[PDB]
Amino acid sequence: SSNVYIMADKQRNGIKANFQICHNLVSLRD
Amino acid sequence: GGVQLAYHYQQNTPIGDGPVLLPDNHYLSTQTKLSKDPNEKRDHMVLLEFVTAAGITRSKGEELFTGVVPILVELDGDVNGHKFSVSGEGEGDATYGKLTLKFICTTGKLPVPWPTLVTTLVQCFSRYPDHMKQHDFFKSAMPEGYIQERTIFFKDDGNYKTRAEVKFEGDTLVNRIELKGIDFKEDGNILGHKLEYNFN
Repeated sequence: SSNVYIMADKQRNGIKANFQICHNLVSLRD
Repeated sequence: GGVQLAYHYQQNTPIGDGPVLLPDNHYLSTQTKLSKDPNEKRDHMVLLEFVTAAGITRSKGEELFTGVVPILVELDGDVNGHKFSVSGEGEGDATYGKLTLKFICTTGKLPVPWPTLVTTLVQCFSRYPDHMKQHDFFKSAMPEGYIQERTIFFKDDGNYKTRAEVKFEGDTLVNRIELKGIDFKEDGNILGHKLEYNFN
């Protein structure tokens, strides 16, 4: 379960968001 | 560490000039389940997603989301010169923060892993709890919609830059996306398709 952190961006009358997605690697490729 | 990190920076701007809700600080909690249609020969992704706003203990647009709303998604992509197009259809039930969608690569083989496109491929379908209604920017910008822009940095690899227009076309919520991807390593985890088909 990811978490998208949202904050107002008053200048653009909108929002800003920042977050980290973690993609799992398959095994046996390294 | 057995994972590929993708850092997302996002900004959203209303298309119309009418009133919108500017939220207090909070977050969306998103769970996603990826699957395949056994009878679908094309390269594709079936997605079931639930999103809930959270983080606070405590406009006319949200009225448009009280029932099941049909969704259309169209993406035009260019990653390291590899052109591709994706179409999606499905529906959203914001009452339960619920998305059900099927996406198809209409140009043949998708040149990147499906999970790397999940975040790009409609946060207006998030479930905002009752005590959090006044923080739902996404629905407040409807029906005129919003522009969603991101840069996604894949650590030790390339980046996606996306611009999307999310708005209503009649009764249908539409996500139109242009994606540009650059500086990817030819045998890295993205272009080398080294990612598990799932999403946590």
